[PDB]
Amino acid sequence: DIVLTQSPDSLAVSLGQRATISCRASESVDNYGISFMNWFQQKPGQPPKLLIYAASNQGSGVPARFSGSGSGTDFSLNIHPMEEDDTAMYFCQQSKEVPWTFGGGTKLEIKRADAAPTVSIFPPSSEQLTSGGASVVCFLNNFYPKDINVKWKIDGSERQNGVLNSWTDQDSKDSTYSMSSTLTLTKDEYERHNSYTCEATHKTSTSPIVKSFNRN
Amino acid sequence: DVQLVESGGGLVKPGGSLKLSCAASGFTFSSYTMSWVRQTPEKRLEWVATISSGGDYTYSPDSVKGRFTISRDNAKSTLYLQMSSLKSEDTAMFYCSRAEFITTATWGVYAMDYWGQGTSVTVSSAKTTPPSVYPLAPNSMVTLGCLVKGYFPEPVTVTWNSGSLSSGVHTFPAVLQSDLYTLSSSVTVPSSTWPSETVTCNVAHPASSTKVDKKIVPR
Ligand SMILES: [Mg+2]
Repeated sequence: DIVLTQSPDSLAVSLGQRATISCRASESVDNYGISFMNWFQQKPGQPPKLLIYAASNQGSGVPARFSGSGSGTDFSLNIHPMEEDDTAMYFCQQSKEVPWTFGGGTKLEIKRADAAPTVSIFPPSSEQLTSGGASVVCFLNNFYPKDINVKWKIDGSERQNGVLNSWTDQDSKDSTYSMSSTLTLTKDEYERHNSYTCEATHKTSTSPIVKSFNRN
Repeated sequence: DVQLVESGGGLVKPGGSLKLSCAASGFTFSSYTMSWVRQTPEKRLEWVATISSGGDYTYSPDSVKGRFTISRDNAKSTLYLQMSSLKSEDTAMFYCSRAEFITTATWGVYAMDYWGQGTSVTVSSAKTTPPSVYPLAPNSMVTLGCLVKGYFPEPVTVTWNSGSLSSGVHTFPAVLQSDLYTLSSSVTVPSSTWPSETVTCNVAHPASSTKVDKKIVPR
């Protein structure tokens, strides 16, 4: 198989700056001038769109800010200047040999100024406690960049088992991220401890943001 | 315009069978090579199968050979993918696409230029289960939320005040644990509007015929 390796896996580019995506093939995908390298753009909830065909030819309705280049085993996709609706997944693809293959994909996002999270904590609802369960929820909303660290503490001791995290996609309006952290316990273990704490460490500060509540 | 409309996806048990269809319109279907391409839950694209215009020649990778069969009914302008011996890893969004000859500088190439909206295929042994909906109650703004726990399969839909609250809403992607999904949704409203006025989380889970309205009350 002709294996396509894209670089990087994800990329954050400021509006007006250059986005460059690389694709390397384990074998040549060109035959006598003709290039069998294609690029596809895909946005969430939408099918892939043919963006570049034959290495350097513009797809239908593709603006001049997109350009493809390369030959043989090394190809590149350039977007400049970056605009807000260019955020998408980008894939290289070859049709020279069966099986047809795709690159692993590159997630292009918008780079904006760093922003600290807005953190909220919520105790288990009375309805869930009646069912026998106990979930504690922590929202970390509207921060940038995406990676963030959440530490749960029960009576001051860190709790890692039973924690599930989920990041939203980048917001199409302010380019921030949000994340939920959910700690699920049994009702018995929940009622055996007093203080519950979600601690958020984000590169905006070395001091963590701490939200807490007593089960009281 | 060229149009491709997929159908036939759904929830299937492992080892089961499922046939996808793709209805073409707006072009001479019998003149074109057609293909199926899938997108995994990890959002990666993978080629599935390709068939010549007359149906005489089919192509597929080793991962689907012997299990998936591509075919076409040119009289009905329809492309098919018959799947059998389905596995959990086959779960993906399946797209039909047309291969068209597009001119280049010196000659031309065949590229997949038109795609359908896709049809979702989920292979799982998990039982269909309605969600439990729990309220999440706590300056100028206040953040409320909704915990949607223990449902299968995807998707659920969450709105706030029947859609009257659209901005300041974060609905987080569901996470699978023990063959059950869980998600949360947060909403930020002016403190002057809650709890003086009602805020309600509306959850719909069509697979279990579920519509739930959970009012957020203090404490
Ligand atoms: Mg980013």
